[PDB]
Amino acid sequence: RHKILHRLLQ
Amino acid sequence: HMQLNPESADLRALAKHLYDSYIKSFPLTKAKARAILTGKTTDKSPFVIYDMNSLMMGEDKIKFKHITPLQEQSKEVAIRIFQGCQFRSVEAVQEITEYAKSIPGFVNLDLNDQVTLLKYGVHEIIYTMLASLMNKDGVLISEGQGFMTREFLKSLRKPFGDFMEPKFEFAVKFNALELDDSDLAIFIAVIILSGDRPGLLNVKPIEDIQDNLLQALELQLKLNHPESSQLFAKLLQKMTDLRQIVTEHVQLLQVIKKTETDMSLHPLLQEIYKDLY
Ligand SMILES: O=C(O)CCCc1cc2cc(Cl)ccc2n1S(=O)(=O)c1ccc2ncsc2c1
Repeated sequence: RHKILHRLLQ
Repeated sequence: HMQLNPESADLRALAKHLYDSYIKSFPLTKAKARAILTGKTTDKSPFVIYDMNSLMMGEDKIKFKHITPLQEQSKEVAIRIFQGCQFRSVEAVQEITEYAKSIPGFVNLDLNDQVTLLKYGVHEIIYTMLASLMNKDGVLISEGQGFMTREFLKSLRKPFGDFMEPKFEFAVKFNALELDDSDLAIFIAVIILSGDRPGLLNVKPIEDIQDNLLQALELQLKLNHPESSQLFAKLLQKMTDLRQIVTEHVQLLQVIKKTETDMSLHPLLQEIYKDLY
């Protein structure tokens, strides 16, 4: 998983 | 032969949009960095850290963004340096992520694919852009308020003395290409949109965009480097050297892991490196 990177992108 | 037609005018509009988005995403451009590196600036004139005494005094006189008076700092020079660099890297992931969203078509990509392109591209961009801040003597630090010498970094106890040196090696060769920000803005867009990253799901639209970027770059380099016939191919080859830099840097990181305890990557960095390769 890449939760922070996912958050930054949305 | 090259001609001025609606296609080329689209490629240039694309190049200028990337450039404009690059200037507002990244604080220290290579234009400003090289002015500083030659004194051709007013601004500040960075404080030079060239030995342990100048380091101690630099920490006092340079206003490091990540440092507070006071959290708990490592007390060991090498680790405090690692910590500043880790903080700058996390910052850079955010700068790069923002820039990625400005790349026409990127946001409309599969969100999971957006994640994968950033996971693999961010450190190749980091080292690409780090070269803007390097000459053969050292590297600009702290938004250009400081300058840390190559030999000082090399003199840090193992394995910290080995972190920056491969980046300097890369930067000497890469800066001898004499790209400017206008070139770099397109080159980093090309890197982000590598349709061969492991684990990509919907590769077609990624190659489509990267195709459009590779065209805009070739036009960019033909127009901006009249005295460099083989610049486009030389640059693509540098993407190969960057993957190798990232590989090597990963191998030093795991030395840190099974050796220096107390040390731990910021979780953003941990997601990036986890199952990287
Ligand atoms: O791996 C990570 O992302 C966190 C760790 C990255 C990292 C730790 C580290 C420790 C030392 Cl003694 C030397 C270089 C080091 N690097 S680095 O070469 O990658 C780097 C990155 C951004 C940056 N801005 C100005 S200098 C600079 C240097």
